Amino acid sequence: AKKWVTVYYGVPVWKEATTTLFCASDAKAYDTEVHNVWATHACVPTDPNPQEIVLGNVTENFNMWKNNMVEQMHEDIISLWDQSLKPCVKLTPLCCNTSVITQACPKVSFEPIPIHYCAPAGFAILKCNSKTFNGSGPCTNVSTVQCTHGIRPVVSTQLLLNGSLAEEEIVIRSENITDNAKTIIVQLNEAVEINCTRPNNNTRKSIHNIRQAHCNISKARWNETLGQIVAKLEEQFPNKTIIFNHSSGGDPEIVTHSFNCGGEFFYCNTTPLFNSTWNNTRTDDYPTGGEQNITLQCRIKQIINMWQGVGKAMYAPPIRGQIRCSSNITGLLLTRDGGRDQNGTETFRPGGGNMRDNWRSELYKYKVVKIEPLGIAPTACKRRV
Amino acid sequence: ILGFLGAAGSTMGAASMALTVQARLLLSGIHMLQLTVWGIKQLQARVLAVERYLRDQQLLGIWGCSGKIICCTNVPWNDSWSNKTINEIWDNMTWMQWEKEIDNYTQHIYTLLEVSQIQQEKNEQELL
Amino acid sequence: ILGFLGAAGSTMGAASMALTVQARLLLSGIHMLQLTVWGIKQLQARVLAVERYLRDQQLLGIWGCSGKIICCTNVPWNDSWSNKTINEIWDNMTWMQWEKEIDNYTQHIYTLLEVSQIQQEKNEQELL
Amino acid sequence: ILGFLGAAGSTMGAASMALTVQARLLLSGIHMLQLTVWGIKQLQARVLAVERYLRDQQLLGIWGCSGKIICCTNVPWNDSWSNKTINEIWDNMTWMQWEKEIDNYTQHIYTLLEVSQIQQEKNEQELL
Amino acid sequence: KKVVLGKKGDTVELTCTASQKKSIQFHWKNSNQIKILGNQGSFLTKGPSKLNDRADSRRSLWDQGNFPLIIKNLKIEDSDTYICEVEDQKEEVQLLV
Ligand SMILES: *[C@@H]1O[C@H](CO)[C@@H](O[C@@H]2O[C@H](CO)[C@@H](O[C@@H]3O[C@H](CO)[C@@H](O)[C@H](O[C@H]4O[C@H](CO)[C@@H](O)[C@H](O)[C@@H]4O[C@H]4O[C@H](CO)[C@@H](O)[C@H](O)[C@@H]4O)[C@@H]3O)[C@H](O)[C@H]2NC(C)=O)[C@H](O)[C@H]1NC(C)=O
Ligand SMILES: *[C@@H]1O[C@H](CO)[C@@H](O[C@@H]2O[C@H](CO)[C@@H](O)[C@H](O)[C@H]2NC(C)=O)[C@H](O)[C@H]1NC(C)=O
Ligand SMILES: *[C@@H]1O[C@H](CO)[C@@H](O[C@@H]2O[C@H](CO)[C@@H](O)[C@H](O)[C@H]2NC(C)=O)[C@H](O)[C@H]1NC(C)=O
Ligand SMILES: *[C@@H]1O[C@H](CO)[C@@H](O[C@@H]2O[C@H](CO)[C@@H](O)[C@H](O)[C@H]2NC(C)=O)[C@H](O)[C@H]1NC(C)=O
Ligand SMILES: *[C@@H]1O[C@H](CO)[C@@H](O[C@@H]2O[C@H](CO)[C@@H](O)[C@H](O)[C@H]2NC(C)=O)[C@H](O)[C@H]1NC(C)=O
Ligand SMILES: *[C@@H]1O[C@H](CO)[C@@H](O[C@@H]2O[C@H](CO)[C@@H](O)[C@H](O)[C@H]2NC(C)=O)[C@H](O)[C@H]1NC(C)=O
Ligand SMILES: *[C@@H]1O[C@H](CO)[C@@H](O[C@@H]2O[C@H](CO)[C@@H](O)[C@H](O)[C@H]2NC(C)=O)[C@H](O)[C@H]1NC(C)=O
Ligand SMILES: *[C@@H]1O[C@H](CO)[C@@H](O[C@@H]2O[C@H](CO)[C@@H](O)[C@H](O)[C@H]2NC(C)=O)[C@H](O)[C@H]1NC(C)=O
Ligand SMILES: *[C@@H]1O[C@H](CO)[C@@H](O[C@@H]2O[C@H](CO)[C@@H](O)[C@H](O)[C@H]2NC(C)=O)[C@H](O)[C@H]1NC(C)=O
Ligand SMILES: *[C@@H]1O[C@H](CO)[C@@H](O)[C@H](O)[C@H]1NC(C)=O
Ligand SMILES: *[C@@H]1O[C@H](CO)[C@@H](O)[C@H](O)[C@H]1NC(C)=O
Ligand SMILES: *[C@@H]1O[C@H](CO)[C@@H](O)[C@H](O)[C@H]1NC(C)=O
Repeated sequence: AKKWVTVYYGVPVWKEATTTLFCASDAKAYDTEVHNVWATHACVPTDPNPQEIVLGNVTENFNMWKNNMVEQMHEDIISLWDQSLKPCVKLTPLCCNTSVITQACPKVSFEPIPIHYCAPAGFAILKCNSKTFNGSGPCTNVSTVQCTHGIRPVVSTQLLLNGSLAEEEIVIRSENITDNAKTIIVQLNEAVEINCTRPNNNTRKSIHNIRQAHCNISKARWNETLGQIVAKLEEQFPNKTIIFNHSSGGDPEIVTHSFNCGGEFFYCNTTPLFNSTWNNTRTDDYPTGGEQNITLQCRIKQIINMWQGVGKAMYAPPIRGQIRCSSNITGLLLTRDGGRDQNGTETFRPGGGNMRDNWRSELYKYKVVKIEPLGIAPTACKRRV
Repeated sequence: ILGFLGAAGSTMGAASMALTVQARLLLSGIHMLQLTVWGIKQLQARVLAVERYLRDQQLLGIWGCSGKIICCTNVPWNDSWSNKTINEIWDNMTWMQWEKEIDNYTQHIYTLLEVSQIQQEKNEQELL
Repeated sequence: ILGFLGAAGSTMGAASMALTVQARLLLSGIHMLQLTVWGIKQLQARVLAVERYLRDQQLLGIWGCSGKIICCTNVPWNDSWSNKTINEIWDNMTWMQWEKEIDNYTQHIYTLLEVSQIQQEKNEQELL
Repeated sequence: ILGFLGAAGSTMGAASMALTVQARLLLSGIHMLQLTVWGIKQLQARVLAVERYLRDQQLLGIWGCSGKIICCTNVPWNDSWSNKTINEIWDNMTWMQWEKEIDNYTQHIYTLLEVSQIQQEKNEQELL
Repeated sequence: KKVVLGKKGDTVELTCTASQKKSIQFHWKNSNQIKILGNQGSFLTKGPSKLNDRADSRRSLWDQGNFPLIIKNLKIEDSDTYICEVEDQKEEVQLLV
């Protein structure tokens, strides 16, 4: 009758907490490939039989923009890269002189392996299983695991590659649709194959070519994908036409699409993919060209800007044989213009992205928490004294 | 040992009832690295759960609650912490929601529990 | 932790005496797979023994016997369960024999223990 | 679980105070063989620490101290064991020094504790 | 706000700062919220402003918490209010030519 304070132990209550996750992967460790060599000593085998518990009426706020797992993933990837793809020349400005590091320049096999992150003893990872959840808020379907699924540590810009697909629909996951200083990072519910090949055995040199590649995108898939994307953009901007453009300027890694295979760093001109304007869900941007292939002109470079903080690096010249990349476009790191001076139209551009954004699009489903079993509530009992 | 994880989403009242039911039934009797790396990790997780449990069971002695899961007090509710009724909080809230409602008063309450325990122990020894 | 396995075959009375003697003495201070596969299995066996023990020690709270090995009650023997005397059962029977003699009444007894515990708790809270 | 190893060298009084402080803060929330051979040995060490702990917690029931870390008695100091005052021993000595001062009387004391526990249990049952 | 005046085709260094020397993302925008210049990790990007052919930044200072907008060859039309978006805070400087 006095609502006596009663202490209850074993209460299923948790808080977000910071710990360091460990990695696991299905390392082979004998092909002398970078990811398998790294994984050999960096990671443990994956869990052959992980369990998952689905919680009942549980709602949890998942903020993908503040998920610290991202920073941990970032640090492991940098170590992998520094321990593998060694440039001939690495330039680090220091404030403001320049420090130059020179290293042997062997080429290495380089093909990503999925890596899983797992909770240490005493911790667990909450997973958001709501297929319609865009992030930054309440997830109404929460389950618990020790380990996340494996994620392929792909480094790229504009079009992100080989990620996961949405269960049913293309999902916009912007922190703020109307801010204009943040990305859209839309993920797809369908992967679109992009096939990039070198014109093998074409050896030609300029004088006082060799460094060339071509990327082929099905036009049909691209058309379907963009029609669906603009429909979602139209929902956000219901009285406006959607127009796509190329970048306004900036470093080559942003202006063109960037990716790598083996030791080769590719830059591709995506202009052919983004010059449309949908309004009545129709553009005729492609004249029903019947080519069925949107093709990009690509180049292979030796001197590139590093993604790993500010600095520049040079790699050895190209491999003499055939180079091929086969990737899944699984999302677009699109951005939007200011819009303040526009009248009835919104402009989108593919240029953009950095590595933290690429991981946010993969790690948004997971949060790490710990249970604090001691709780208090009032009740009707009294202790005899 | 946190078999109460599956209780998440239930109300505080419901959780209490579920444990009583389970207690009656239980009491009444009603490729090598993939195996050994994880073997160690699972044992570490279970040994740790036991150690934290035992630690807490003894830490609670400071409030006179040693060895117990549920312990009753001699400190009343102050109603500044929350002015809801017992049925409202036990029937329409989960443990997590409840904790959030009063998570800024926990140190106050913890302090009071320590203090009343000290005074009670003192009173008994003075009487003896 | 079942160090009482070696007591099998002794009488219930004898088993009690043996534990008291041991308690005083203890308290007073008076080829790789063959190693690692079994290393894990032995740890699993020991961790489990601890977990079952702790579980039971808390489950017994429902009868007011939490934290105890031996707990006394407020429920009398009904003599329908068995009409033998205390000395007859404690001195001329082993625990297993005893359990068999009354293994069809255990649920009845368990129920009574729960009930008297509830009423006792109620009485104290009503008085307070 | 012997987190008190770091208390060595402190006085008995100081050790008690340190635990109380820690208790409040904790309770209030304020190359393969080199990995697997030792993984097993560390788990064995921790599982054993738990088992000895639980054993002792139940062995102490013989003195009426089951489940406790600190238990108070009904047996007075005889002063033949030691004639120092409480403050002298608690403030100017470490636990080890204290144990040495009286390590030849421990069996006497242990015996007395058993005896008074038996008589107390008897008295209650006779009264009931 | 801070006000800086230049003349004709000269150059101006407008600045934004942070107490956190971690190359934290920032942007520069004009008074109409049109992106001018900003950082995406290690890379410099530009917005569709009249300054894309004039604007640059001292990349070497990004890890010092200094994120300037440097405009060369000023046009009289560039006189405006320039907005710094650094971390969460905003800062402003007016540019006059
Ligand atoms: C998305 O996922 C897909 C797969 O799921 C990734 O695609 C894989 O990309 C790797 C990139 O190399 C590609 O690997 C090549 O497969 C060939 C199949 O036979 C191999 O022959 C080839 O090995 C040679 O080239 C390597 C290039 O660095 C050398 O390191 C290696 O030693 C070999 O080199 C010898 O042969 C060449 C021949 O021209 C010769 O010039 C050399 O001197 C030397 O003699 C690679 O293993 C995979 O096959 C791709 N998978 C598929 C299905 O195509 C994709 O990259 C992911 N996307 C992103 C962005 O990462
Ligand atoms: C949360 O979403 C998951 C994912 O779909 C649901 O669980 C799965 O439901 C499918 C339906 O066919 C089953 O095949 C899976 O085996 C289920 N997975 C698990 C781990 O149970 C889950 O039920 C949803 N939970 C809530 C609360 O809605
Ligand atoms: C999401 O974007 C909108 C629009 O850019 C932000 O709204 C602006 O917020 C500032 C804050 O003082 C106001 O001064 C502006 O007038 C708002 N703009 C409009 C058009 O009203 C909104 O705050 C952003 N969300 C967050 C969390 O920052
Ligand atoms: C990408 O699509 C283009 C479509 O033109 C392919 O180019 C054609 O390749 C065939 C192969 O024999 C040639 O006969 C055609 O003349 C080519 N077309 C043109 C316009 O030159 C291109 O090869 C495709 N890319 C890849 C990697 O196959
Ligand atoms: C990229 O290369 C792959 C493999 O050569 C192509 O995959 C083939 O696509 C056709 C399309 O119907 C299928 O019928 C074949 O079975 C596919 N091959 C395999 C091995 O599955 C893929 O289409 C190419 N991508 C693009 C964009 O052209
Ligand atoms: C991508 O390729 C297009 C060509 O397909 C380049 O754009 C051309 O630039 C010249 C320069 O005067 C113009 O005359 C052409 O009309 C442009 N063509 C198109 C289709 O716009 C474009 O600059 C390249 N972009 C990148 C980033 O390399
Ligand atoms: C893509 O953005 C560019 C701006 O960088 C647009 O080009 C401008 O178009 C207007 C139209 O009158 C011209 O006055 C400007 O001088 C153009 N600027 C430049 C730098 O050329 C371009 O039209 C946009 N394209 C699409 C498809 O929206
Ligand atoms: C966007 O650019 C692409 C290429 O840069 C244009 O598509 C090609 O246009 C030529 C013109 O004769 C056609 O022959 C090709 O077949 C087209 N490609 C495909 C895959 O059909 C495209 O028209 C431009 N779109 C807009 C809206 O400007
Ligand atoms: C679109 O580009 C793809 C690029 O692979 C074309 O597929 C190739 O077509 C040539 C034609 O002889 C075949 O020899 C290749 O083996 C095909 N590649 C693959 C991986 O199968 C595709 O045909 C192009 N589409 C059209 C309509 O030309
Ligand atoms: C979906 O995105 C919008 C963007 O502002 C956000 O406000 C909303 O809360 C998101 N969904 C959930 C469940 O939070
Ligand atoms: C995309 O494909 C659909 C299929 O019917 C077609 O109607 C549409 O015009 C195509 N392209 C655009 C840009 O609208
Ligand atoms: C693209 O997604 C399909 C879906 O099954 C998968 O089979 C294919 O291997 C994926 N491609 C890449 C490069 O991962």
